[PDB]
Amino acid sequence: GAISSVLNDILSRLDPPEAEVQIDRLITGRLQSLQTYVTQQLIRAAEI
Amino acid sequence: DLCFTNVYADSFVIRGDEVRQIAPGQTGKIADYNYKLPDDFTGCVIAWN
Repeated sequence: GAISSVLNDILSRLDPPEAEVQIDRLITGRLQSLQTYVTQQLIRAAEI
Repeated sequence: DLCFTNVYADSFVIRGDEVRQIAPGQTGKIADYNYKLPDDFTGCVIAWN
């Protein structure tokens, strides 16, 4: 949902108040990606 | 209904179009070189003509 998936580009494009919102969007997305990966790895490791 | 450790009252005078610059994370002559409010500023801004 952010304006870009590149983080330096958001930082160099937007002012800090709005860059904070965009970076929070990226942080939520990437943190969810890690949580999904770790949960899936835990289940697969139980199978192994 | 609130208590505070301390209150700082900052007073100055600026023209009309720079009052919008008294806000967190602003850009402009005031918010850049005169009086910058922090991004997480907690408090009240009072002005009058």
